[PDB]
Amino acid sequence: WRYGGDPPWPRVSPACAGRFQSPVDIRPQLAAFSPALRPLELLGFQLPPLPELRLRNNGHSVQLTLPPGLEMALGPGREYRALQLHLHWGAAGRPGSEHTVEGHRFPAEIHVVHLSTAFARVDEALGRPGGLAVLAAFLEEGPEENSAYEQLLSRLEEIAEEGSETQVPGLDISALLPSDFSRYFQYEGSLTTPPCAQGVIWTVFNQTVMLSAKQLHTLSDTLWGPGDSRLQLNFRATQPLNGRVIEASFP
Amino acid sequence: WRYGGDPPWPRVSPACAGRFQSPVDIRPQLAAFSPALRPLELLGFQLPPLPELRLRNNGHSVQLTLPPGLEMALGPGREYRALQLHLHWGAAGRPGSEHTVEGHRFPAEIHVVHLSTAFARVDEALGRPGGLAVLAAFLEEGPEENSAYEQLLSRLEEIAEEGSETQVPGLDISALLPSDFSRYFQYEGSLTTPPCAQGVIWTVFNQTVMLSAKQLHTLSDTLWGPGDSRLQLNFRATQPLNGRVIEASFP
Ligand SMILES: NS(=O)(=O)c1cc(C(=O)NCCCO)c(Sc2ccccc2)cc1Cl
Ligand SMILES: NS(=O)(=O)c1cc(C(=O)NCCCO)c(Sc2ccccc2)cc1Cl
Ligand SMILES: [Zn+2]
Ligand SMILES: [Zn+2]
Repeated sequence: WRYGGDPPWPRVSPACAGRFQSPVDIRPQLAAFSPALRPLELLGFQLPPLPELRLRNNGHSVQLTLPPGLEMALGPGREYRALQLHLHWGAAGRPGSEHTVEGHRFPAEIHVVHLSTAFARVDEALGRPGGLAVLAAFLEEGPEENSAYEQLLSRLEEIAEEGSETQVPGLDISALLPSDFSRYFQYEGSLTTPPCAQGVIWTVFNQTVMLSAKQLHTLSDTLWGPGDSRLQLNFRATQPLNGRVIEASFP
Repeated sequence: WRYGGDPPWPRVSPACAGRFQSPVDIRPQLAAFSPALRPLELLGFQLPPLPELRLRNNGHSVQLTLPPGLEMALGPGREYRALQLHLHWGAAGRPGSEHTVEGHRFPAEIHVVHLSTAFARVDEALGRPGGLAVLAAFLEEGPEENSAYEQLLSRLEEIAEEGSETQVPGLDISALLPSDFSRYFQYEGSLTTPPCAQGVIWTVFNQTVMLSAKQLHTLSDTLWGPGDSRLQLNFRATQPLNGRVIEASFP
């Protein structure tokens, strides 16, 4: 499979034709306020520098694989282990977030993928309700170089080639996310890539993370994808809510 | 295992000492209203008179086995199939509901147990989030004979004996449940019996169903269990919420 052409994803995986797909356009006017939605809890995200992590250009994204012991809770009894994070982005003067807010697409988006602690493996959790949980944050232009992002973006040159990987020191993974863990939208959707299995709990932060213009250009301009194509515009079109209600942790 | 004797539930299953157990005390004033909680959808519950259904005194409760094709949804893409229903009850001058409301114990309680259609087997669903869902309704004393409950209360004589079972005509399972499918409480907890597996979605109707004082005396006074004992007060003690917030489908 690939972005911007064949094969049609439903041919790869029927779930890509499901009624309840991700990503979605967030219209906060139609969001349901749910005061049961408490601030997210992250444990073990502050890593020591050794052992190193693997950062990989997989031709669809840049993925950092996370070590065991990163625990995330969406709430009491809603417990997850972090697997990996990856990015979705655009191209020179084109935004590439997956989620939109009232039709606004942001420059880029981070996804931190988690596995429910009731499941040993992702293949066992695919299509099960709440089996997988993704923390999603928009990346926007700010005036300062983001030093946590710089540790990954400074290494993209080494992994320019599709299927390339490199080792990076452990860092504070939580410094790649917004500091406000209180304000977020939450809905049930799918993987945004094949096999597009449903049952995924999506948390999209209200607060955005700030990268420099130069950092956003490094992300969109450095990596190569399938064939001789630049790895750019690696986002799925917005999918209808089809009667799902996005909840918000704030009125 | 048995009610209020030995062995020690945590020795039978140590999951009975878990942090997110059922039943709980419902405090409606502290429930979080979410407009995402839509009316319960129960299709195929109006069963024909044939085939008959198994009703069994298992020493813990009276259990009615349910046929295939009883479909239930808690929300978009969150579908279930009904497996069985059973009851919890008290004794002479003593209520026996499992759930309480503001510390009040109701005379009795009906549970309709369901399996997520994302799991082929109950043993895969046990201990997985949303694997099992129970619909729960309080039984209260009203002045009239309840027609729906008569079909079961009038067959308890034939199964007074621990481990006894009879066959009963098909009945409208949906007629056992309260009036308003839009008004309920919901939280995530456990089996209230060993093995006390967590990940159960509990849906507790706001409205009660009414039985005659006769009907209630019958339920609590006709069955025998643990050896030479009357089957009575077959409810579990109140479990702490441990930070869980009960949701409400109405403001
Ligand atoms: N965008 S997402 O909904 O958060 C998402 C993306 C990926 C994923 O890594 N896709 C490939 C490109 C990114 O590295 C995976 S897991 C995986 C699935 C198929 C193939 C390989 C891995 C899980 C999720 Cl929930
Ligand atoms: N009270 S309850 O949490 O609703 C409950 C009770 C029982 C149970 O039948 N034992 C108690 C008395 C029965 O007549 C089961 S049985 C079962 C079904 C599928 C999987 C595992 C167990 C499941 C549940 Cl959710
Ligand atoms: Zn993604
Ligand atoms: Zn029960």
